Amino acid sequence: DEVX
Amino acid sequence: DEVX
Amino acid sequence: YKIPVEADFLFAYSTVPGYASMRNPGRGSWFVQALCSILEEHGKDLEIMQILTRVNDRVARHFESQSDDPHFHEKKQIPCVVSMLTKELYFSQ
Amino acid sequence: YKIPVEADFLFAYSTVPGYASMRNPGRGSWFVQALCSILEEHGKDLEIMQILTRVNDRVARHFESQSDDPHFHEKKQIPCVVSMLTKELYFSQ
Amino acid sequence: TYQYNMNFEKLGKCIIINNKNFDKVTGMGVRNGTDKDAEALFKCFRSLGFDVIVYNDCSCAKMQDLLKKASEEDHTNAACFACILLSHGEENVIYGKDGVTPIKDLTAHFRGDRCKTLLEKPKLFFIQACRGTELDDGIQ
Amino acid sequence: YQYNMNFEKLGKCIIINNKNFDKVTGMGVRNGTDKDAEALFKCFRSLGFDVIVYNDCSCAKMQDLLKKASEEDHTNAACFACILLSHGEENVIYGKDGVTPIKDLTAHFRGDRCKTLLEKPKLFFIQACRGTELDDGIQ
Repeated sequence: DEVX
Repeated sequence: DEVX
Repeated sequence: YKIPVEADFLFAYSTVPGYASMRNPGRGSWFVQALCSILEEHGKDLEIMQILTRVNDRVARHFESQSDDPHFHEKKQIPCVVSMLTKELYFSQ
Repeated sequence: YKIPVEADFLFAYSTVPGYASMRNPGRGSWFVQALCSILEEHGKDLEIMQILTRVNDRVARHFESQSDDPHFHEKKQIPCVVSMLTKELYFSQ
Repeated sequence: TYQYNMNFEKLGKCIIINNKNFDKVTGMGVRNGTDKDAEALFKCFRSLGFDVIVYNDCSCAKMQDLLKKASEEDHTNAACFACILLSHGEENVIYGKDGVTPIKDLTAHFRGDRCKTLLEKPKLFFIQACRGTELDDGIQ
Repeated sequence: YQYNMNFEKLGKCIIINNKNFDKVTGMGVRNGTDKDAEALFKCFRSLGFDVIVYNDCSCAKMQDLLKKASEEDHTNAACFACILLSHGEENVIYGKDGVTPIKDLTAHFRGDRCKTLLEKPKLFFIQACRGTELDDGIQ
């Protein structure tokens, strides 16, 4: 789960 | 009128 | 099962970021005048966003600044609603 | 008769100020996933704030981050609606 | 399942901060008209069913502590919480008589992890204050 | 109490889908954004928007896209929509080359700067970070  |  | 700590907040600002907010020394600030008037008339039957949207409209249409100083003369204002709510909000029943 | 230049804007942020926003590489970002699902079912029959409020709820409840990095593990998210609208908004009729 | 549960013993607490006078060093003048605001807000929210409390000419420390204690109270039987701020302001900050304090710090007391008895309950903040110096000239 | 929706068109919908970034920015690929953009495209198309998707835009391009859009004639449009998908920080969004203020992108559609969208809703959907904090949640 990546972040922007 | 005045400002806050 | 968890809920965000920042959730379920609502901010009803009298104006938008970077801008001033108008206050009438004889009648009170524009935003509060409009907020109270609409709440008196629809506080019990309307959802909170419906109320504040109408508040937005009232401040935007019904108000325009007067001042001997031209810098603050014939100016306009729009409030600013920030919603982190997760449900609809009614103050009754 | 005049109208504020900043009026009638709406900002639907995926998250609140100061915070990150979660994106799943296989499924897409949380906010967009929720937005599309709600729009698909109710885009035509619900008012925009009702829509975005349900989006807020969906992102806040249905989602929780998974990650090998503990710093990003089991984290939550709440979106952020900023409304300067003066009317209710329906995408139909 | 789409509306906040309003079936509680009380609707909730409504805190009104009515800042009218300010220490000269702040460079802020008197906020004439705020008394009529504070009153109208009082009458309105009392009518809604809120337990209304009005605080006047508060310092930054007073405002911070006031809201801190409010968040530490037990809101288990309350449907929601409301707070109204009437003062001078600048972007992201609000004026006490003593100076400025961040609005985020005032409201952070009621975060879900810091006020568990208002969890899943709406927390309302009405803010009458400037957020900068720009003015809206309007159009048409 | 409702916005007037009786127009020939619902309005224009601009989708900016930034996936890959110039190495100098230090920002990585945004995998999954393509599935967002397509899903968004179908949704807003179904609503009635005339949707156009622009990909991997520079800051100058993004500015130009929105500036040009605000200069178009929206007389027959009910509203305007813009969707931003990219990396971001507080008050700013990433182009391929770097960051640009969100305020500058949206200011083009102010009432005094876009007369044909006056009293019409201007919608901005923004998928992007606004800082580095994370929400641990509770209970």
